Amino acid sequence: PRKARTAFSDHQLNQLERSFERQKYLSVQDRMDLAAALNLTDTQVKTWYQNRRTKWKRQTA
DNA sequence: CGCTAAGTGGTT
DNA sequence: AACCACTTAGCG
Repeated sequence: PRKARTAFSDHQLNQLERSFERQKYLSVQDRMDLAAALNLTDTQVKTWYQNRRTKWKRQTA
């Protein structure tokens, strides 16, 4: 079974985008800290970072 | 549809 | 274990 697609809250997307604008990569500890602060799993944040770096490369052209 | 979350297969 | 490059697929 695929895992169900996460629907991020406004709060979670806002903080994820702010984190990404500051740092394109996070250390393990920063990734875990951000996940905890946003009530997300480590994997949800890791996955969001990774997909966000894909978008960042597309838009940098 | 537009945007993007999760899965695959491979690289680092 | 995390990333990459791409693929599959859900939801506003």
